[PDB]
Amino acid sequence: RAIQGNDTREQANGERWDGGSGGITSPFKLPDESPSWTEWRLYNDETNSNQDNPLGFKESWGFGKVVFKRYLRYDRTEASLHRVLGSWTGDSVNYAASRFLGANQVGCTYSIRFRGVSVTISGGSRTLQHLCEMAIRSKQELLQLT
Amino acid sequence: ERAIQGNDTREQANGERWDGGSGGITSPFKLPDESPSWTEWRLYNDETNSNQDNPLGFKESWGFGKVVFKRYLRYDRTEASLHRVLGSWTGDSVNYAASRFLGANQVGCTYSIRFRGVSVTISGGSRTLQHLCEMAIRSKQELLQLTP
RNA sequence: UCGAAGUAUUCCGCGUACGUU
RNA sequence: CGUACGCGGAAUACUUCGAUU
Repeated sequence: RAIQGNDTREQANGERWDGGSGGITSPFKLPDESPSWTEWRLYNDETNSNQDNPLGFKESWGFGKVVFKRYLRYDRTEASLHRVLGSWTGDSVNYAASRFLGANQVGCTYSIRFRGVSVTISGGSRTLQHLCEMAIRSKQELLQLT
Repeated sequence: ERAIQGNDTREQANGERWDGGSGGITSPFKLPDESPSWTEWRLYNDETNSNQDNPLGFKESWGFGKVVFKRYLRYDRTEASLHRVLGSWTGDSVNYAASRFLGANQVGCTYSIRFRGVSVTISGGSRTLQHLCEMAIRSKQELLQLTP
């Protein structure tokens, strides 16, 4: 009850809005770099503002009703790819997940949105091992498709 | 419209899983449904008594707005059985079916597949369908090419 | 991009009931 | 596996509103 409580998802939602550390444990190893409204609006320079070359991608990790979110900037380059692929890993997710799972199994989700295409991997807490190994390949592909 | 009963076309698309069909409703899938019966499913869970290994098949769906199609195909993780299930739908079969329920105003399109208690879903506006396909067809490949 | 409200869907988890039409 | 609801979430599409003078 304490775990999975609304008192913890609120902190997981607010965890996004910190520099390199928020009061609780997070699955991500990189900071959120979400753009301000103005920096996004000014993202109507020479193109449409959402379809072809966006400023980044949005990814989410959920363990039950405990959801973490991140916006990372992806310059469509191999160097920037290697940078965003390390936003999370098997150990970071399980470590975080161990802090909100146990007892009765719940629903876990990883979601990623890029170029108007959303990809979501969903399964039970006991399949978290298989979700991660699939979330990494799905993510790697979504970011290398043209 | 859709028309004129907007929900009746959704009603036929769900029945397409069972009938031919039937009908005349164009489907995005090229393979018939292979859903096991209740008994056949009760007994398949008795050889290697378990809950997610081995599975008799997988479940996949295509949604164009509220017009949803669904298939359950048998899959034994052999190369011969992988090439077939990969033929469940091609890029043209989905675009062909998509052209039948999509207009000018963009709607929500989805592809889903559940295998070994793992569900993968590809969602986006109907204007990115061509992109959902390339991303969905191979996302279907990796899900069926893994091990416990 | 952030937040909130609504509408139409999709998906996962848990629980209940009914099943070779 | 199929069907119907219940609960808790996630994702997408569309609409509206708000966002350092």
